[PDB]
Amino acid sequence: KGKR
Amino acid sequence: ETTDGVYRVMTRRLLGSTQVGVGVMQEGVFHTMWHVTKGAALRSGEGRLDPYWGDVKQDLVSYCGPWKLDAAWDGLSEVQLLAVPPGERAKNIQTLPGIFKTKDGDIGAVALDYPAGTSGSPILDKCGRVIGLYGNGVVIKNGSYVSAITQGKR
Amino acid sequence: VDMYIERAGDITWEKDAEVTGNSPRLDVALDESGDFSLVE
Repeated sequence: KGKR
Repeated sequence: ETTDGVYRVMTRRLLGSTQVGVGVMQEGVFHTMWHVTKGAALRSGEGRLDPYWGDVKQDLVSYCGPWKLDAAWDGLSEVQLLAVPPGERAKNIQTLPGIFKTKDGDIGAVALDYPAGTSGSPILDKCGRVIGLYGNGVVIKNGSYVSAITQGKR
Repeated sequence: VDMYIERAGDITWEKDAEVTGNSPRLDVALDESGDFSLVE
């Protein structure tokens, strides 16, 4: 993820 | 200004731009994940798109009209993420979803990991219909990512 | 803040695509603010  | 297709969602102040997400234009309505825009208005060329419907619990928002994406994962078949990562052209990645088991039922989920600004990229069935949007999920023990296939109701 | 959209392509299934990723079976919870969390 770079949870969203 | 609202031609069908997949779009990047960008922000800019006085300097360069940042890709914060992605969304789908279908039937004159723009569809993205709530966390991308926080439900704020969008510019499209010289036009303004105003929020119309949304639901923070689903992490979804639509602009210009009600949610139009009605296709559902069939609970069986492979799907494709049409990933639109920051600074990269759209690419299709095929996968067999896993499952988020919740108290309220099962949700398909894809174990595919992309930068945060890929949020809102569409997940497709074999007919090319959008069965949900990528980017709301969990991080499992090893640090990798699993996204729900998040779909609204038309 | 100027938040704006720009077209990035057509929405089309790709024939003979690369297949990757596993198919995890996870127990999760969804809170009223839209956060998913693993049930521990």
